[PDB]
Amino acid sequence: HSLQDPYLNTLRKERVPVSIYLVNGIKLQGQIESFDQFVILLKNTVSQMVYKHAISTVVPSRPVRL
Amino acid sequence: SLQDPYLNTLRKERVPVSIYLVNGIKLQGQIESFDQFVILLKNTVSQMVYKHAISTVVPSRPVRLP
Amino acid sequence: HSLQDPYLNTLRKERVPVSIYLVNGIKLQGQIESFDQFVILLKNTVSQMVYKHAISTVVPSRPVRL
Amino acid sequence: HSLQDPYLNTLRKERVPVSIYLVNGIKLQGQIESFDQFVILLKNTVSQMVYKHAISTVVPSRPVR
Amino acid sequence: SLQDPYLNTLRKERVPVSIYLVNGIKLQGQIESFDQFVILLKNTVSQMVYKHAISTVVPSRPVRLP
Amino acid sequence: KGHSLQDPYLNTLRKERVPVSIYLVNGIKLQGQIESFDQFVILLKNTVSQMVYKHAISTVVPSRPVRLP
Amino acid sequence: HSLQDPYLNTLRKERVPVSIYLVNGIKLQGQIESFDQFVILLKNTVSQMVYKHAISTVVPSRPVRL
Amino acid sequence: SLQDPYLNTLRKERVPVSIYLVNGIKLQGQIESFDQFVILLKNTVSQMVYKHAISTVVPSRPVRLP
Amino acid sequence: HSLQDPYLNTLRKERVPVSIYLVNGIKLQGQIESFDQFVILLKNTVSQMVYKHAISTVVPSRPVRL
Amino acid sequence: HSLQDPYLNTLRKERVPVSIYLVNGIKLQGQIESFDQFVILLKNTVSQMVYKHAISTVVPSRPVR
Amino acid sequence: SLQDPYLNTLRKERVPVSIYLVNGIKLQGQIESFDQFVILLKNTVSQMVYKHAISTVVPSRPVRLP
Amino acid sequence: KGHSLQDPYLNTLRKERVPVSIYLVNGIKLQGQIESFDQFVILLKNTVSQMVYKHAISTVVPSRPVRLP
Amino acid sequence: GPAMRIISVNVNGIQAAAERGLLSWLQAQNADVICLQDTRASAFDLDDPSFQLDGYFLYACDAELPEQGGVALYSRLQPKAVISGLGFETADRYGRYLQADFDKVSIATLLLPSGQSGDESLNQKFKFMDDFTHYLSKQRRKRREYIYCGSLYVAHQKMDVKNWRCQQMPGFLAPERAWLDEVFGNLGYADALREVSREGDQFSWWPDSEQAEMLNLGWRFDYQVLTPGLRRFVRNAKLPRQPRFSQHAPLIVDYDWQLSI
Amino acid sequence: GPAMRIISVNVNGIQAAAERGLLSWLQAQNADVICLQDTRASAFDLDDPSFQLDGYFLYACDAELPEQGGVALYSRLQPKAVISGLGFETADRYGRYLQADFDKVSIATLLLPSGQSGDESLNQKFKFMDDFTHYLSKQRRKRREYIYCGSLYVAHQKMDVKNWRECQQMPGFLAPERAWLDEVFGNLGYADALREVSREGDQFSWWPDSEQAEMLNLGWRFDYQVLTPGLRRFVRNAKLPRQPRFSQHAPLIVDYDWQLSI
Amino acid sequence: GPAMRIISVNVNGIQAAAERGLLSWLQAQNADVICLQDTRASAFDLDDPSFQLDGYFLYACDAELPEQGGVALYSRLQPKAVISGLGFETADRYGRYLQADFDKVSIATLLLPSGQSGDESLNQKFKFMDDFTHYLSKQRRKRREYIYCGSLYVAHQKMDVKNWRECQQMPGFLAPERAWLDEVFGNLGYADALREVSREGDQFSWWPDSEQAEMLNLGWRFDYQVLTPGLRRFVRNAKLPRQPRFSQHAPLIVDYDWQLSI
RNA sequence: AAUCAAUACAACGAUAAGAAAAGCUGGAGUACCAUGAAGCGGGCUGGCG
Repeated sequence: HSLQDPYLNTLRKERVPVSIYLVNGIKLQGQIESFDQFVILLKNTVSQMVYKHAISTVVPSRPVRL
Repeated sequence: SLQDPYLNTLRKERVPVSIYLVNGIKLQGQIESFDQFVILLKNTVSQMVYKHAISTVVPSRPVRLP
Repeated sequence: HSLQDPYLNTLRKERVPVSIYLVNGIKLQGQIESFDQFVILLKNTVSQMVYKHAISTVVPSRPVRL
Repeated sequence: HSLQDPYLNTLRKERVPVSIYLVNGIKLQGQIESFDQFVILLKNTVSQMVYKHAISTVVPSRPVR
Repeated sequence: SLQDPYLNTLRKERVPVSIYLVNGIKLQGQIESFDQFVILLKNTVSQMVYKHAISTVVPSRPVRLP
Repeated sequence: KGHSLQDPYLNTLRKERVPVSIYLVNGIKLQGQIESFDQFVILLKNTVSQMVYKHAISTVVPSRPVRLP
Repeated sequence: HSLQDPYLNTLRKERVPVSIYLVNGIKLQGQIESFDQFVILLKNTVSQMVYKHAISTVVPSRPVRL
Repeated sequence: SLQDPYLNTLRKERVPVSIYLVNGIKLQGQIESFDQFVILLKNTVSQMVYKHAISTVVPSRPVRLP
Repeated sequence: HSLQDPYLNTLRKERVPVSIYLVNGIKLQGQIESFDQFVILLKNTVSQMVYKHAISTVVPSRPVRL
Repeated sequence: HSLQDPYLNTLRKERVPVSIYLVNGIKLQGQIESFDQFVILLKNTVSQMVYKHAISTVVPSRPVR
Repeated sequence: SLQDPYLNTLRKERVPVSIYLVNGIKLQGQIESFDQFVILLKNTVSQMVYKHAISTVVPSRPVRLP
Repeated sequence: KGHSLQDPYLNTLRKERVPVSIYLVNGIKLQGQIESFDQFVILLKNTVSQMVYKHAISTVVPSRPVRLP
Repeated sequence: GPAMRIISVNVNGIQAAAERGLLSWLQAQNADVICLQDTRASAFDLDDPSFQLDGYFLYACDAELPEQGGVALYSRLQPKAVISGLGFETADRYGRYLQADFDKVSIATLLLPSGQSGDESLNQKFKFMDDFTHYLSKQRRKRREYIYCGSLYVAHQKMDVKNWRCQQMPGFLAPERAWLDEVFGNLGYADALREVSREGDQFSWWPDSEQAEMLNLGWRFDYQVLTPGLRRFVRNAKLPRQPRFSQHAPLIVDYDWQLSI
Repeated sequence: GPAMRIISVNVNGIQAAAERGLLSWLQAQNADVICLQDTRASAFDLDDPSFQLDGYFLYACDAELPEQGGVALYSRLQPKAVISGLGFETADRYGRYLQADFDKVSIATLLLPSGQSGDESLNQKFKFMDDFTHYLSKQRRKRREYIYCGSLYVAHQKMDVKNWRECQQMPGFLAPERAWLDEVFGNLGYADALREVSREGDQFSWWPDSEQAEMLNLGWRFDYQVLTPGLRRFVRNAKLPRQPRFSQHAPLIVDYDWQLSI
Repeated sequence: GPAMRIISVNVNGIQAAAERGLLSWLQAQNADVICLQDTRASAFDLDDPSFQLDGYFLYACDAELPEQGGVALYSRLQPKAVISGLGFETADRYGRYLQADFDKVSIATLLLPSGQSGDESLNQKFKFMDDFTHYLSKQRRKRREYIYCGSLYVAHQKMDVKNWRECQQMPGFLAPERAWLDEVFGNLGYADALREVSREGDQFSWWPDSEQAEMLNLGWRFDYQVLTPGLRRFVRNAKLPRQPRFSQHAPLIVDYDWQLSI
């Protein structure tokens, strides 16, 4: 976990609006409030929990650096 | 981890939550209990939902974060 | 396994007809004959083994409580 | 594990033709030649290897055990 | 095991095998190398295939078994 | 020996900046060049940076042939 | 009753919400208003009376001391 | 005792009560009379209910507690 | 005793066909031939003794007055 | 009591086969060998002991008394 | 009495007995000791069984009657 | 004779604090250690302190063999 | 390999069958469960240890009049439970049924009226058939498997008789054939012998005449009715002409099952 | 260029057909896939190399009893997979169906009961027809093509029989069977390979076991090659000679403008 | 109101285009998305900031050699994804295609071979046309919209060239190419951006290297903006300025009633 | 309209397989029958995996 944890921590700290695409093609949007090893909390209208094993890609709205 | 306290808060407060599966089907009900692999969602019929098929957990009202 | 194993054991002992839904949406029906950590053997018209990693929801015909 | 290994062992010893359904809904047919913890060798005209993590369900044509 | 000797025999004899993915699209080529998680499939363009997405490995001709 | 082949392959793809096409399990075709990787995620970039999870990646198809180390 | 009576009296005085499982399997929740030798008055949404011979387990929401 | 005055209050006020048996059958009606072992429930048909089979008594409206 | 014994005596004297319901839910029918403290003798196609501690409800086919 | 004891005595004296239904619905059959205040010895193939607190009803195969 | 001499005979000869509980669960083993409410059942592990839950006691072989 | 078997057994289980398995009549299995007991109820301790009625207890199975006084 | 042998023998009087040598024949058949029907002897008459077999248990029932009916059963293993009767007069008063409860599978002997001894006998046989149809409709909901080694005294198809043009005599009547078709189709029961061999001349009953023996004018009155769960476990089926000790030839059927208690 | 030759012959017992010289005739027809019906022999019986054909693979299924038998299928190329039965007793217990899986199109042999030997045979035939209609209604939604070399034992139109006035009173041209074939052909969209290129009479495929039927040409058309609607335009030619034949049915040869490959 | 301006210009070498003032002109046109074809400059060659536009993003692809060819694309907004290549040699090896992915609608540039330099060039052009037709047939099933600003180097109808009688004898107006364009437009459902709002002649886009051609307006409409059928109603205006131009191909300005976003 | 006004079953539903939709804030998991089933106890070393 050399890349996942720092990338998610930077996305959380910078509060960058990120778009999360699931495996079935559904597009989620919002800001990452927190995460662990298996779930990622996405905040928008409702603080919904998104499971990692269903997430395909994470697309930030602006570039970020570790 | 943060999945366990979030599920505990959803369970103890009897918050009606919506669970979306990996195939896009929308479930509804209240989280009765959970463990490491399954989440028991009860409503008009008590049905067990496996974690590996869950995509998102959307509560009907905002909840306190751990 | 504090919830999955007791739930499946209760469904087996009570001989309750259960509806097992797969991840792709195909609905299965029958009674649980036996199970373990990875497979669930369903009993209906023809005895057929169902793998757990493909099960999405298990909906018994009548409610059960722990 | 507990019963799936004896189940597949019985299906192999009795040489029962079974229908193996995949996760995407595609149905396969044939006999189990051998297996381990991850793969099941479906055996008929072509001895192909089927992965367990893609097998939705195994439906034998006749009851066993 | 069974998967390792089968893939080793397929690689040694360079049998043209067809690999079917979980989404249904069939890949064609010959097995160049493999490890625990990926299988290098060589055809017109060299592509790496993940084992968690491989559904069936169907050779064009029968091969020896362990 | 979990990644005895996948890790050297991804490292060689990253060293030469070869534009690789990553096909997901749902059939969606992604493109770009791999910035980095680890045990579970793959960093892809063609116009904007993007992390791609390995558990959803089906095939990695480079646009030009490569050589193993 | 050297144990049941003081425990029930403490639960009544502390007004702790308790979970009561019946012999049929269902779980009832509420607050213990009063008790005697055969019934237990359980107050929640409706002031329902529960018989002692049908109560299997008493689950308080938080540990108590005799 | 508290069961006897509670049942007497339910009887004198003619409050419609729902009786859940030990198995789970829901009986409805009005308490006409009772004693130490049986309870007379009247509705469209007069029936006697044994106390050793009654689990819970749920009135339709709040009543005075002993 | 003040209600059970007179009710059973009236049912026996009037020979009203009563529908006995057991705790598990198996309904019996017939006429009350005799009774005592622990058993109830019900006669229909054949005379059978029904234990009191297994009876749930007694439903006469026609109204009765004590 | 006044009815159960003479009934069971008549049943065991005449050796009439009786159907003993339990609380869970499972029917037992046999001949009552002996009884007391709590248990009823139901004898046929094996002399099993049945507790009275679990018996729902005793149905003789033929009228008695 | 009959129950006590029968249990004493079963205990003295160490006859393996099958004890069907009221819910249908079958236990197997030999009688270590007994009293008015509990029976000590010997098997792979020493366990205590309550008489108020025992439905039938079925020895594996016929024994002398008390 | 009275409770010459139940009371000493439960007292030994309470003093030794051996985890015991308590099976209910409805099929639910409970686990924990007995804090105390009387004639009608048993105090069970595990994640939370819960009281179990004796009239619903079917079997009490200790996790290890014990010796009666 | 799992191997179980069940023999059904209608004797029309167990005394004459024993006098002809039925016991010495059954002793050598190496069968596991023996089914006898129409013993025509009371339970007290069979108490005689002469009818006892070495290494076999004996269970039987009798009617109010022993000469009218009564069945018996032998078993190499002690069954879990022995029950009798169906719940109606034609079976309870005549003692034409006895069921031994084994593990998973239940073996039950059954006897139907001859129906040839008058219109009253035919009506009693029809009533018994209807009551047994109702019993089977109620029983098909259970999970345990049933083996009904019942001599129904009715043939099913033309292949079970000789010179069927039989239809004018009790044993092959139109309503009886319709009842058997209903039992074997709607109820889902499978005949033990017909699941492994669809060959003719395998009759089980012959009229008391030399012409019927010489010309093989026999009828198949013996059946082993199996639940749909046991139709696949049939291994062998046989109907030896001789040395039958009655008007019914012994019906030996082997199963791929290991009997346990 | 692309050419595919499929032959469907009902043998009513593969032993008598081999004794009559069926294999020697099939070896010279240069066919790609040979479908045999009513083999009346177990799978162990066909293991004998006497029935083997040079350059053809042998796959077949058998019933529980050898008298009912099963169907066999020869193929030049090794098929992707071989499947048998449909999922119900009247086809599974009798093994009257066998299908070889090829690319794009799959060839399947089918056998229906005669229905003339007793009313029970006709009832079983009607049950089989209904179950096969259900299966075809479920299968018509697929993309791949199907070729059913099925001996239906049922005539379609008056042009398929001789003296239909007497044929209507015997199993083979009954009203329910005719309605069944009309439903299968029109509502489900299946086509007949023989009628797509030749709409002429006297092309019968079965004759009763009688010299008068052979002399007077009182034949019936019991054999058909049912194709998906996607292959109705690819039918090239159809051949069905009256003689020589090795059973009560005549050999049916049909050519297609299609390249069979795996 | 939603307004989007897209300009497609084939430069035949971006160096001469920049020397003639193409970049300044594009910066002065207030365009939103610009598509360039035949840049003849590699990625290392385009690294020079002289080709950069003020306030515009730059993405491009190149072949094995810069002189072989290459395309480029400009956009006012950072695209969600920029992809190149189709999956066959004629496009991947030459880098004649570049696609920019935005919200809902994607804008792509395409370069077709001239085919006038020899018979081998015409064969490669026909192969490219067939492969692009196959790609369009596979792509038309998608939900998103596509904008193909591709220099097809072929005229569609007689209204696209002057003196079509002599144009039919030269690459650019051949009968097979005309039939291919008719297939692409009608069968695949693609619509021309210019013809959806202006169906008039003399709207040429390419002129041969001859002063007589420029004098007599003997131009060819070799540049096109191919749109999915979903965006046929979003076209607002289209312009084809004869002069000033900075290559053999005239600029193609087309306006849309659409708001570009990511 | 909910712990089955009292017991419990059946009712039909999976493209031998698209060289691959830079991605749709989410597709759906009826009637009728039916009153007692000889009985189904799920590793390393308390620290960790």
